[PDB]
This record gives sequence, structure tokens and C-alpha cells, in this order.
Amino acid sequence: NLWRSFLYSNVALYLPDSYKITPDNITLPENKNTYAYMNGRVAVPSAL
Amino acid sequence: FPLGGSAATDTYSGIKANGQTWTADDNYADRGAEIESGNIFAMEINLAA
Repeated sequence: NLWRSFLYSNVALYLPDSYKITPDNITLPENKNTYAYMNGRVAVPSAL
Repeated sequence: FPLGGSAATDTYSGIKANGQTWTADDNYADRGAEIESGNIFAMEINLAA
């Protein structure tokens, strides 16, 4: 339960897009590189 | 997580199917056995904090 939190915080996040997914009706700013866009874009913990 | 992966859950019997009847298969037990209605009763930690 601690090794998976380590791989999610470094090697699941900081991953280029078309892998991360946006959840139910969270408004992303359409700027592809602003901070709130990389924030609300949430990484999958199953592909890594 | 709990021990057996399932908390106190309900006993469901064994039921065959032809029509409205839905009775008496003799393919499962009379009482049957518990089959976990719902989700697993978990509890939560923040162990890195």
C-alpha cells in the first residue's frame, strides 16, 4: 500500500497525455499547458 | 480490508428458472450460502502522512 503510492506519485503522474484521463464533469481549461489543466488531468494507476 | 474479503452479508438460496415458479432446483442448498450483497467493507488510512 506504500509501494503503489510511490509509483503513482512519480511514474504514473509526470506521464505525457493520451494516457491520463479526465474524470466526470471537471472543467479543464482549454490551454494545454497551464497549471489547472495539468492539475485536473488525473493519471491512471493501472497502466503503471 | 477485512479478513475474508466480505463482511456480514445475506444468505441467498438456490433458484432455478422456468416461469413464475422459480423454486426447488436441488442444485444448491436449502439455506444456501452468503454471496456478498454490495461492496467490500473497507476502512481507510493515510499511512504516508
